[PDB]
Amino acid sequence: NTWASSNKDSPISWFKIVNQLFRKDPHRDIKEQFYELLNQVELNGNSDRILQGCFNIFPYVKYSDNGIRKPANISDWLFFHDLMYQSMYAHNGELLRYSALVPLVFFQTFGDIANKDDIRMKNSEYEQR
Amino acid sequence: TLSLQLPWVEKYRPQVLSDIVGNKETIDRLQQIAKDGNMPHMIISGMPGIGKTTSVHCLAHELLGRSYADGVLELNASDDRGIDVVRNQIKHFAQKKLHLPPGKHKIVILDEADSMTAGAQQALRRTMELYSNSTRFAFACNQSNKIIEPLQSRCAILRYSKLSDEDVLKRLLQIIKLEDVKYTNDGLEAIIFTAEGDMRQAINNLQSTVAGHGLVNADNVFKIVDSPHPLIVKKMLLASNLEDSIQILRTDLWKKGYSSIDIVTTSFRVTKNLAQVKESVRLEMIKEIGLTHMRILEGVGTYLQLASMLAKIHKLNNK
Amino acid sequence: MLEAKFEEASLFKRIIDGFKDCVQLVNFQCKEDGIIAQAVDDSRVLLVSLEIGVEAFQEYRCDHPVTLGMDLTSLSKILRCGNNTDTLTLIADNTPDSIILLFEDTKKDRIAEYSLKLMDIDADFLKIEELQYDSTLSLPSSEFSKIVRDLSQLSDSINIMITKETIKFVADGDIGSGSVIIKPFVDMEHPETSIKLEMDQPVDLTFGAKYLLDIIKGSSLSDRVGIRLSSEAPALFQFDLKSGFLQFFLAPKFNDEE
Amino acid sequence: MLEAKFEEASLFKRIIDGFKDCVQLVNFQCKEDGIIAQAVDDSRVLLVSLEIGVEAFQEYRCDHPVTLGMDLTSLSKILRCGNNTDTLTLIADNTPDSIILLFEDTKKDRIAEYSLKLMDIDADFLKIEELQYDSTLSLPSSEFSKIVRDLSQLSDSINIMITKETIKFVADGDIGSGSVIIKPFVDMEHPETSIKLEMDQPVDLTFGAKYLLDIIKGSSLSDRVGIRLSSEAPALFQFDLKSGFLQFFLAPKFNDEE
Amino acid sequence: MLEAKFEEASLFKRIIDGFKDCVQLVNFQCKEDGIIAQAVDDSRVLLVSLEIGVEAFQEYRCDHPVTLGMDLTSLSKILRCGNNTDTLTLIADNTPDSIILLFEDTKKDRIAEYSLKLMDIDADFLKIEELQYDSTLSLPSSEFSKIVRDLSQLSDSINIMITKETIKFVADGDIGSGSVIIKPFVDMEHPETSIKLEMDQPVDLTFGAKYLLDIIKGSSLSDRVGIRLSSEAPALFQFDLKSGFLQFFLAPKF
DNA sequence: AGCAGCAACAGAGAATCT
DNA sequence: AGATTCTCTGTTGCTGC
Ligand SMILES: Nc1ncnc2c1ncn2[C@@H]1O[C@H](COP(=O)(O)OP(=O)(O)OP(O)(O)=S)[C@@H](O)[C@H]1O
Ligand SMILES: [Mg+2]
Repeated sequence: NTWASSNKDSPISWFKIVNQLFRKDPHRDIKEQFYELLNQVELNGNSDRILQGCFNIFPYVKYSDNGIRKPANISDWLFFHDLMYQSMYAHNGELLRYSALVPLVFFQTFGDIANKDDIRMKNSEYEQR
Repeated sequence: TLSLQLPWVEKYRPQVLSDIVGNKETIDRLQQIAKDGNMPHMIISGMPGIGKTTSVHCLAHELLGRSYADGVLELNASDDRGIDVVRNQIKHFAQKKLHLPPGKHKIVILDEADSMTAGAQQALRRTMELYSNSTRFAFACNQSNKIIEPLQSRCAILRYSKLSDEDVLKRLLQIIKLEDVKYTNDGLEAIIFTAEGDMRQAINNLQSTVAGHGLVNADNVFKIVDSPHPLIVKKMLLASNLEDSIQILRTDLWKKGYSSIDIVTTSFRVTKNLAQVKESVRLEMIKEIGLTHMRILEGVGTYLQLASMLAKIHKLNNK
Repeated sequence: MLEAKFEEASLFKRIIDGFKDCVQLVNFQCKEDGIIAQAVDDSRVLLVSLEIGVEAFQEYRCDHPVTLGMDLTSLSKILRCGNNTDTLTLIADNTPDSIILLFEDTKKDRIAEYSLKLMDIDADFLKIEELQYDSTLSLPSSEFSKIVRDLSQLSDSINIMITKETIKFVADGDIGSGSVIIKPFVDMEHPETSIKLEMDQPVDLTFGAKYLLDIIKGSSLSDRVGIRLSSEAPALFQFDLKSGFLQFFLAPKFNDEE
Repeated sequence: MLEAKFEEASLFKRIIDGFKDCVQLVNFQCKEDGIIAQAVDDSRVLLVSLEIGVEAFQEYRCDHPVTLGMDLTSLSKILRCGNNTDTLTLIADNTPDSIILLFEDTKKDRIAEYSLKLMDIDADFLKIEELQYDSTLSLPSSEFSKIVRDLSQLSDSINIMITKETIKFVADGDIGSGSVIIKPFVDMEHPETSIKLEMDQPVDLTFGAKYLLDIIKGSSLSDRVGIRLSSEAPALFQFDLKSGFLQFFLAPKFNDEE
Repeated sequence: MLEAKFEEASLFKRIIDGFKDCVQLVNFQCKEDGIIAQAVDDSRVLLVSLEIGVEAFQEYRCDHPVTLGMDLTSLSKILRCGNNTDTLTLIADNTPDSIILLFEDTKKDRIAEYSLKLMDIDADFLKIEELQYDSTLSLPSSEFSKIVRDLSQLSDSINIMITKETIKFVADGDIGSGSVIIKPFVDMEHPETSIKLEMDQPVDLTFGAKYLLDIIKGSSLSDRVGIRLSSEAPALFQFDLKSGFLQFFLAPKF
């Protein structure tokens, strides 16, 4: 069991951040959890990989479902992220600050107390590419 | 004119650890370290202008005495700090023989450690590990996350925080007493308000106001050093009626020469860091502030786009 | 203390040229009978060992041995001030933090003096030389350099094979194979061109071409090179000096070992 | 079979230096009257054509022509073992998978032998040389090299213009323009420095400077260079050998064509 | 107009070799008493100043001064056609858009002619040379080059210190420190090897090694180099030509 | 789907030594 | 005068932002 030095100097594996984005703690303020997650997503600098992780995980996550609209609202964000990511190669990277907001929409929409188990993930996109 | 005088930030730069009005805990820690010796590897992180470089400089000076010239190796971001430099010069300095007191060690100060490349940072690990009995490393950075975890594992971590109102007020009062300047309470209050925990910026604004008007008054400070940019943006976004926000944007920001890019970007920051409203409405406001940004980055940056962004934010806040 | 004056700075410069590139740290030790120096590369397949007797110097004084380690690169950087004809004096106290190199021209005129920072290296000189080697051979060093330079182009491994009255160097790689075969012979018209060979047992060893290339540099110190091979130990390539020698011990490749 | 022995490995090395860089694959063919070789660059604007008669060799035997293709780079990599004074023998059977280069010193001593892997190339030798060219001129090759080296700096195109008793090389680009004008002349004090010109029709062609730069290498094979130009075909730059020649045919730029 | 013919293209090529690398733009001006040229590097710590009198040329004609600026890199690119022994003629009209370099061999044979595009530079020649310097010294330029080449390896700063009858060059950096001490002396066996020194006041200045390295190039123009130092101004390193000189003024490190 | 900053490797030119 | 070695410059590739 070695992890103390990691907590001391290492960040949050993007996978751990994805599993944390689908978890809500019932004992903490939702706003404090949101700012803690925002800081973790910003410190990682790899918002794209976190979002791709969220995209692969969301169909397998338990989320109180009314008509699966939550997925429809998230397709519009994901489309907003793809436009932003295309614009990063055309324009000086001022737009990079908004990239951390798209992963946090998953915490708002799909974050549930039911999601206690870590879902492992893979990279279907590199294989598909 | 023939020559200039030294600025008050450099002239009154602290040379002893007692003159630092920063974080008391870390300051007393470094003072006791310099008193006893055995300085370990350290990484000091924080925000610009809070006493990080001055702190490590004072520590090295007090710890080395007269041997500061031949026992301290200073490397800033202005010098090459790549893999070749770490391989040759840093290793030659760490391997250099030097007769020091039985409580001191050679210090390698690396300013702006968050800018060193990954190769140099990786090579520095064994460099600081094999010569940890005659050479010590002190990093000074603004983002501790930019330094690799193996390097952080071999050193202490000192996180410097913002300077409270009392500390900056005390330092400014000391500077005024040492300089015999005419001031007033509201002027110092406005200076500290425009400083935002930045001691260097506070002293710079004080010196500029003194050299421009002579009397440190809130009117002079506000006419020379415009009010904080983020506060007017926050007051504009937190407006309850559309006409008030529009008038604020027109008079305070647009009629004073603030570019639309600065307005929208400052706007994004204010929102991200907002705490008055809920999370969902904040995310919707950030979303709207984004479309206006995309349109302004495409060259469509005008007052109409910001007005439409404010209208959409108010419509979101309109339940 | 260290006090060694070379007649010509050139000799020391060529000696250091030999350690150059293939090693980073060198450990020198001066004593009553001269100066020795050893350097081992990072992979530990090559040892460079020097010995300069008292007679190689114009002036040498030692009443107290001194051991000093230094970065080879730093030393060579400073080793191009000798004008070759300049006089060079190495100087150091009994507990040095530096080594002083003093170059002076005959007349009082120009004096270039350097103070090189030393490195602390755990004193641990190796004594890996053998009593007898399977085979021993010497030949002109320029010839050995050509042989190495030829074959090097073909492979990263050059094999040396010795049988009665036959020495054969071989390289075999992608573009093909090559070989250089030489035979022992005494040239009275000038014996510095002869090729001697004493074989007690046939040998067949492989060396990493990159290392043999480092070794050939010794040609600049001696007309001939001695090569001693054994199946029990690193091979020895030796370049004699007037009162001294520069030796390179190279471990044979096991199958993949430089 | 192929069996060609060059007196000096140097001649072959300089010949290959000519194909070097500007072409990747070369197709050789030995036969009863000698050896020929052709190589065309990828863009097909340059053809390098060689002919070495039987008399250029110290020993040549051919009872059965052999065609063999190879990578130029691989060949040159191996072509620095000739010591220049070494003897070189090219050897190959009638259905080769390789070409053997055998370098030997006068005495039995060093024998460097290479076995180069061959490439299969569809035999298709071109015969694009013309009966008559619009204009013909020869001048010292070192002079031609200087002319090319001058102008090259100014543009990627160098124009050659010929009128009665006048040869003019011109380059014009960003930094400005340059020109070198030479006139025919017979120097009896040594005719290898003369500049001959036979013009049947004025010519004016443009060539890509990068190619002329490849061509000037032939200076190392001959004192003079012959240049034959036509508005109907690639220009011919020729470097004579003792019994043989190295020829470079270069297509003029159409407006943009090397 | 500009009409200056050099006997040997080599002289001009070596002169330009001196401006080479350390400066990008050079401003030439021909006039009745010769040609002058000035170039300042971007950081403004080095000024390269040339003067070639009428007598240095085989033929010189000037009835109307012409000032012309150009990119040195472009100039040197063209300055390797002189065969050294070729004759070189610089030519330009009174309101030039270009400068013509004409290289010709003795015989009518080969004529290489270039037309270099000019740059417009605000004419502003500096006149920073001093009446008296604290100290003045001359020594063989090859010796000065060696001194600079030695020390350069040790540091980016080389200090020159002068006291009565003593000149000392010093460098001190990471690997250690070095120094070269020379003393004034008259060699009658050939005075071009002597080392003269006239000291009115001891001096001690530091210069950036990268710049001294640029300056040593002048060795190719003269056997000796004159060095004039002052605590009040840029140091002057001078290489004399037959009728002329190439000067390098270098600001000491603060 | 630029740039840049980089760093490393290869080639060419110049200088020194035999 | 020729050959070899070393140094400098340019180009290409890889990594990071
Ligand atoms: N605690 C302090 N007490 C007194 N003066 C201070 C203090 N902190 C900063 N200053 C002043 O600010 C100047 C600059 O401080 P620095 O230590 O360079 O700032 P910093 O905290 O290192 O942030 P950087 O350098 O932008 S990353 C000093 O020379 C002082 O004049
Ligand atoms: Mg700082």
